[PDB]
Amino acid sequence: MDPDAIKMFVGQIPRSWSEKELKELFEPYGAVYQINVLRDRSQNPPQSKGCCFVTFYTRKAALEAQNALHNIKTLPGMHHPIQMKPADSEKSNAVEDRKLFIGMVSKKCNENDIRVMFSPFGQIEECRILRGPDGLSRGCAFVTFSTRAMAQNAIKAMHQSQTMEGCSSPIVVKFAD
DNA sequence: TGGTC
Ligand SMILES: [Mg+2]
Repeated sequence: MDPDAIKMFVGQIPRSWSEKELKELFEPYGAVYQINVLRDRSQNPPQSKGCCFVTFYTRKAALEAQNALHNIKTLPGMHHPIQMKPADSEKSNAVEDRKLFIGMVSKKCNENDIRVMFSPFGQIEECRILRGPDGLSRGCAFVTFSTRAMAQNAIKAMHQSQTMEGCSSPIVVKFAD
């Protein structure tokens, strides 16, 4: 398979189908490397959970199949069309693993001051000062970078690097809970 | 109030 191939998750497959029927469904869109039905072994006999993974050899074939099938094609006996999307095992750079909690921020700071402070470390895609139900700043912020490496460099360079106005302790910079 | 969506 190509180094950029995508394993795809496919839902709304008839439980009666196996890899044999799925091979006939998918191969017209491109060469298929692997098909695996997700199975339930909780009792005897085991059964299909009604979904599968398909890995095309090429990324282009995976994307064309997804474009052609997802919410388009209804398989026999089904009441809803195929759902098709990249498999969760393909996720690599999750937002939660590149989001920082910034603590001990001056209650005066706004999202723009934080961006100015953390911009040197990479592309910021989200920045929020945290506010309670009264609307008052809670003295902390969330900063999401585009990659985890950016977030880690910000931690090493900024954690306890200074104490802001009105704060009892130096700024805290850590991966968010 | 050292406060994590
Ligand atoms: Mg408090």
